Formats: sequence, C-alpha cells, structure tokens
Amino acid sequence: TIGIDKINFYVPKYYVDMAKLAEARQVDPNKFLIGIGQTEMAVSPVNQDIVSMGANAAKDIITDEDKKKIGMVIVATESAVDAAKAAAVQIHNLLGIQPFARCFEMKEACYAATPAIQLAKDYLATRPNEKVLVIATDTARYGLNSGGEPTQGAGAVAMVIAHNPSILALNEDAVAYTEDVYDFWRPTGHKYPLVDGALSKDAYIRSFQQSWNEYAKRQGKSLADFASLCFHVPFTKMGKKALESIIDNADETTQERLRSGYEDAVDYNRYVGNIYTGSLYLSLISLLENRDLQAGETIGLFSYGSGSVGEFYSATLVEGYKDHLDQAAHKALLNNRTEVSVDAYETFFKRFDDVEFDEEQDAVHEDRHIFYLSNIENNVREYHRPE
Amino acid sequence: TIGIDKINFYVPKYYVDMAKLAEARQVDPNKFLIGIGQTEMAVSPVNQDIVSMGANAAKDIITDEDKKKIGMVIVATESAVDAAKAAAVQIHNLLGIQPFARCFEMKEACYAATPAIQLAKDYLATRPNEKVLVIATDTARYGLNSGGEPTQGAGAVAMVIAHNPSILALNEDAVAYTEDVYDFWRPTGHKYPLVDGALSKDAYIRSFQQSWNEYAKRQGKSLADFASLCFHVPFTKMGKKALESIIDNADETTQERLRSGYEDAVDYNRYVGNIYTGSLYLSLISLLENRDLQAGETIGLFSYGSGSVGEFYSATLVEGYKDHLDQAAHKALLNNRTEVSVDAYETFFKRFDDVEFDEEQDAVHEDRHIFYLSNIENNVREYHRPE
Ligand SMILES: CC(C)(COP(=O)([O-])OP(=O)([O-])OC[C@H]1O[C@@H](n2cnc3c(N)ncnc32)[C@H](O)[C@@H]1OP(=O)([O-])[O-])[C@@H](O)C(=O)NCCC(=O)NCCSC(=O)C[C@@](C)(O)CC(=O)[O-]
Ligand SMILES: CC(=O)CC(=O)SCCNC(=O)CCNC(=O)[C@H](O)C(C)(C)COP(=O)(O)OP(=O)(O)OC[C@H]1O[C@@H](n2cnc3c(N)ncnc32)[C@H](O)[C@@H]1OP(=O)(O)O
Repeated sequence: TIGIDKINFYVPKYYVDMAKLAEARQVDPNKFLIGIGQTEMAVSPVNQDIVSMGANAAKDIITDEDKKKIGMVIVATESAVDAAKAAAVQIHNLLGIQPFARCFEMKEACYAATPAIQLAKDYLATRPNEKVLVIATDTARYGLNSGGEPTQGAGAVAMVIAHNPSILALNEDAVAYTEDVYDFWRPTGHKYPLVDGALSKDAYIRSFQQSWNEYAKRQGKSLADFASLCFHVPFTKMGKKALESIIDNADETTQERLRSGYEDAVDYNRYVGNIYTGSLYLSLISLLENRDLQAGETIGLFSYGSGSVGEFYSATLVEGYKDHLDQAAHKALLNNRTEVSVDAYETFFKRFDDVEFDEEQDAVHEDRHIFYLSNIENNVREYHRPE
Repeated sequence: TIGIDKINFYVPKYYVDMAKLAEARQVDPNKFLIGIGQTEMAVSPVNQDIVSMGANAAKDIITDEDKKKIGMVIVATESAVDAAKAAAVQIHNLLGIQPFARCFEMKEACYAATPAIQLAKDYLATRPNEKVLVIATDTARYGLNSGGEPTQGAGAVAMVIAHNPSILALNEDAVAYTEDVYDFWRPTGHKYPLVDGALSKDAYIRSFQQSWNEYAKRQGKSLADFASLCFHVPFTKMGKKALESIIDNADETTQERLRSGYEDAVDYNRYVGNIYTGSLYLSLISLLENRDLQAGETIGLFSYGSGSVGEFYSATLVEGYKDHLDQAAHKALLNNRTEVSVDAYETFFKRFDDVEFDEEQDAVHEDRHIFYLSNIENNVREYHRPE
C-alpha cells in the first residue's frame, strides 16, 4: 500500500471576521456567512510567505527518520516568489532533509498538489524504503473591493507519502480531465487574478461532472460506493453546488450520507478561506477529523484547477488512522488565532503586496517557535527558524 | 523498459551572429566563439512565446493515434506567461490531445524537464497503453549589455515517453542532489535573472560532482562504463569545464572517448544558446544525431538547475534509434534560419519585453505551417495553427 502517511496544515496567526467585512463592504453578512459559506478569513502578516507557511505545515510531522528517507520534496503553488528557483529548495533546507532528493514546484492553479502526491506514489512504486514530502502552499489574494475578495485566504498543507501509510491508501483509479478555458488566470505582471465569476462556477462544475462520469465508467462505480466525497474548496458553497449537481440520481441513503460528509469536510475551510492548492487537502483533514469514518471505507476526491484541469480519484482509510490525526492541535491552531479589524486587515494586505517588513505590526516576537520571513537582503529571503 | 520514444526541438527562425554581437559589445569575438563556445544566438520574434515554441517542437513527433494515448502533458519552464494557468493546458489544446489527461508545469530553473520525464516513466509503469508528452520550453533573457547576455537563447524540446522506447530506455539509477544556494534566481517581478557569474560556475560543477560521486557509489559504476556523457548546456565551455574536472581520474581511452562525445553533444547548442530546461535535451539530440553510438551503449546525463538541484542518471540506446530521429529536419532547421544584425536583434528584444506585435517585423506570413502567437485580446493569448 502507498499513500498519505502524515498530514498537517498551517494558517497565519491572524484572521478577519466575515460578518465585519460584509458590513465594512456594505453587504448583507449572510451573503458571506450563508451565500458563499465563509465565516472567518485568514489574514497574512508579511513574515509569512509560501516558504515559511510551507515549512510550518511540515515541521510538526517530519521526524528524523523521515528526513533521511524523503527522496523528493514537491511544492504545489500558484503564489510563487521566484520565477526560476523552486520554493521546495528552501523548504528542503529549512527542514534539514537529506541532500539526495529532487526539489521542484508543480503549477496548474488549484490542481497542482494532486499530480504531486499521485506522481509521488508512482515514484515510490518500487521504493518501499523511501518517502515523499508534498507541500501545498498559497496566498489567495484578489485585491481589496474586488469580486473575489470574500473568498481570499492563505495557508499550506503538508503530506508525507509512503508505503504502508498510517492514514490513507491511495487507490489506482485516478482519471483527469483537461479543458482549455479562461475562468481564472493570472498573467505574469498581474499581482491579482483575472476572473470570470459566473464562468468559474460553470467551469468547476463541468470539470467535476466530466471527471466523475469518466471515473464512474472506468471503475464501474457509483456514488453509493463512497462513504463520503471531498472537493477542492474555493468557498464551502461551491463544492455544495457541484455535489448537488450529481447526487440527484443517487438513493436517499447515499444522498444523506454524502451531504453529511461534505459538511464535516468543509468545517475547517469555513474559518480559513481559499488556500488554492491546499484547499482540497485542508478539506481532507477536516473530513478525517470531524467525521468518524471507519477504516476500510473509501473516500472520493475531486481536485480542480482553473484553466482548467480536474481529477477524481479515491483513497481508503487505513486501520487505526484515527490514532494518527491531530484534531486537538488543529482545533487549537484555528482557535488561538487573533482577530483583526477590517481596517488592520487592509493595512496587512497593503504591506504584503510590497513585502514591507514590520516586526511590531507582524508581532514577530510571538513567533519564536515557528518559521517566518525575517528579512530580505540583496534580493535574498532570510528566515527565522523555530528557536 | 520505458523511455524516450520520440524527441524533437524547435528554435525561432531568427538568430544573431556572435562575432557581430562581440563587435557591437566591443569585445574580442573569440571571447564568445572560444571563451564561452557560442557561435550563433537564437533571436525571439514576438510571435513565438513558450506556448507556440512548445507546440512546434511537439507537433512533428505526435501522430493522431498518439493524441489518443497521451495521458499527461508536462511542461518544464522558468519563463512562464501565467502565474496560475499551466502552459501545458494551451499546448494540450493546440495539439488536439485527448481530454482525459493531466496538464501542468514543473519549475526549478533548468532542472525541471528531468523530473518530468523521470516521473513520466514511473507514471507509465502501470499504464502500458499510455504515453506522456514532456515539453521543455524557455526564453533565456538576461538583458542587453548584461553579463549573461552572451549566453542567451530560446527554443523548446519535446519528448514522448512510452514503453519499449524507440530511442532511449531510461534506467532506474537516477540520483538527485539539492543544495540551497543563490547562484542564479529571478524574484517575482524581475524581467531578468539575478546572477553571481563566478558562483554559478562553481555551483554547477559542485552539483555535478556530488551527483556523480553518489551515483557512482550507489551503482558501483565508473566513467569507463559510459559511451558518452551529456550535460545541461548554458554555453558549451561550461560543460567542458565540468567534464574536465571529473575525467582526470579516468584512463586515457575513457578520457578520449568522453571528450569526443561531448563535442558531438554540444554541436547544436553552439548555434542556439541556452534554452534553460531544454538545453540538456537539445544536447541529447545533438549527441544522438552527430555521434554514431551503437544499440546497448550507455549514455550518462547530468541535469542542473540553479538554486540548486542536480541529477545524474543513465539511458541505454535502442537498436535502430537512428531511424527515429529527424537529423535532416534538424540540420535544416538551424541552417535555413535567417540572420539579423545586432540592431534588428535589439529591436526584436525590446519588442519581446512588452509583447509588441508586428506582423511585418516578425514576418508572420512565412509561418503558415507552424503555431505562433498571433494576438492578445482581453489578456487572452490567441494562436495561429498550422494551415
Ligand atoms: C464566488 C463569487 C463568484 C461570488 O460573487 P459575488 O457576486 O460576490 O456573490 P454572488 O452575487 O455571486 O452570490 C453569492 C451567493 O450568496 C447568495 N446571497 C446573496 N445575497 C445573500 C444574502 N443577503 N444572504 C444569503 N445569501 C445571499 C447568492 O444567491 C449566491 O448564491 P448562489 O446563487 O450561488 O447559490 C466571486 O466572489 C468570485 O469570483 N470568487 C472567486 C472565484 C472562485 O472562487 N471560483 C469558484 C470556482 S473556480 C475555483 O475554485 C478555482 C480557483 C478560483 O481556485 C482558481 C484556481 O484554481 O486557482
Ligand atoms: C544559467 C543556468 O542555466 C544555470 C547554469 O548552467 S549555472 C552555470 C552557467 N552560468 C551561466 O550561464 C550564467 C550566465 N552567464 C554569465 O554569468 C556570464 O556571461 C559568464 C559567466 C558565462 C561569462 O562571464 P564574462 O565575465 O562575461 O566572461 P568571462 O567570465 O570573463 O570569461 C569568458 C571565458 O572566455 C575566456 N576569454 C576571455 N577573453 C577571451 C578572448 N578574447 N578569446 C578567448 N577566450 C577568451 C575567459 O578566459 C573565460 O574562459 P575561462 O573561464 O575558461 O577562463
């Protein structure tokens, strides 16, 4: 068996209340709270870039034996800080992983972490003694008062792929679907994405339907075979709509089960926002910790990336996986964050666009036990490492 | 076995003579002709972006039947035109490849095409009826009157990976070496890379030495076991220096063989320049066509990417591979190119920086049988397709 042996996520220590943003934005809060289904939005302090966030997600799950057995570090992102250098090189360094490993990035909007773990599995096929570290790290920024602003978020998800995994076994049924469309994209030079809101909803659902249909055809399966589905989450309601568009043909028992699983799946996401490549996987953690799925049961996953590329595959829960999750820590991570006014949020957002450091505003003193961008000198990013 | 079944490259129809650039830059021509080992530099017309170049390199080697079997289209590049949408999506569209395929970019300077074909191989282990299309496409631009300018170039290399390859079988002996260093990089926003000239030379050589040494140890092999070696080529002398720093230990017969093989390997690169991710693979085509290696003989390859990541692996020639290469087309591609003065060159260059269209300067009417960027409306690139 080969699959997700360890998994974890990290989000920045700040967040803005969606009800507060709605008011500040002069809109019905329920448009956010219910309409798109988001309650709290992660706010990025300058001392947290995709590298530090990435390192932070991975630090709590990487052991010494892991550092010795990891043969590849893959970073999925659409929030790259370098046009050439893979953020995976810095993370590999910060984490102290053994030198003889491949380090690179994969890019395709919100889709990239999927081909990373899937190809990681393929790589491990004949390497039972090796492991692979996949990191999804991104900052979803649309710009103040923009259409996509309410769906913004930032964070990272780290996954350790290996043989005889403790949590999930990746099955051999993945099928991808590519369709050239301009629902969302970010031409070089643009700080923020260009987006056709309505079309992005249609593109997502179509990609999901095509992928699922072909999957169902190739594997001779139906929704009833799944304990629960897990989707890429730009905002909780997006996946809800996509799910609804196909479960009508399913039985009432199946409809109730998948509808319930979905809620557990998007529990964490509601308090973070879109984290691009990591959204699906943050949702997977939420599902694994908020639901009591039994070992042996199968989960169906749909990965999406605007542009667009979609993919559906399954994974089976390993015996005793509950003993390898960190629900308490994750609950704490979200709860122990500090709320910031819409005003402060906008200040943070502006400073971030220019990487304007400020140990006081970012409250750098509090981050003694984590990785953070401490400074940029001579176009080189420097990082503080967990004391 | 699994490996490179088909391989081809494309470079733009323009080039500037290096002796000329030397005069213009008020330097001794030999500094470029001999010093760095470059004779003709590829010049990018605006109507050729990484997408059109990529498609052009691939169009000649994929049959209608292949479009049905290709399961993944991976593009390696550090010259992306979108921070989110993978160029692999547009190419997949332009080539008419079947819809159920993964499309994405891999990024890590000039190293990226290597993990792409290597993981392409692992992916095919389970799918004997599928193929994988890997495309290295880049525009090495340092800036007029810059240190790196003499090593500039542009082009793309397409490789079809499949079972029972017609040209080269990729062996299972690859070993990568990562080391966080700032020899070359390009922070988001910078049109041109930042580079530590000298340091980049030491970084390249160190990565090759550390990669080879470990490879030799793990495989219990030595330079004498190789018919020839192939290296990433920023400029022909760079590989020469790297090879020389390691062959001293070898016997006279091995040194003579590998020195000759190297010259055949860099024959084409001398008239094109650095094409980043595609350099090593353009060199592989040069070696395959200019040398007369026999079936069963083994080639040693070193892939490098500033940042840095290095990898050494081997490949074994397949009987009859010569009949699967397009030496004529290639020889013609380089020779049938049109020359341009250092003046025309600099105008082309400045126009490229802002994608300033001009069907007269770019002589678009001559490109009826190829793909090319014909316009950009509403931030969306449009392309002309082979008549
Ligand atoms: C998300 C949109 C489209 C929203 O755009 P919007 O105009 O701000 O909000 P809306 O007008 O479209 O409607 C919001 C929802 O709330 C409801 N509503 C209305 N008023 C109220 C009220 N008072 N109380 C309760 N409910 C209310 C309303 O009915 C609607 O529900 P729906 O009709 O869809 O069922 C926009 O912000 C946007 O473009 N966001 C970003 C795009 C995006 O996330 N796309 C989703 C799929 S594409 C994807 O996931 C890929 C992506 C985005 O990650 C890119 C990548 O891969 O990198
Ligand atoms: C870039 C990537 O893709 C990643 C990599 O491969 S990293 C390794 C390669 N690095 C690069 O390609 C970086 C880009 N290029 C550069 O930084 C620079 O242009 C360069 C380092 C390639 C050359 O720098 P330069 O200062 O312009 O020329 P310089 O270093 O002074 O010398 C050029 C060579 O010609 C020789 N030379 C000088 N004048 C000469 C003349 N008139 N006749 C003949 N030879 C001459 C020099 O001796 C030197 O050779 P050696 O190093 O073997 O002695």
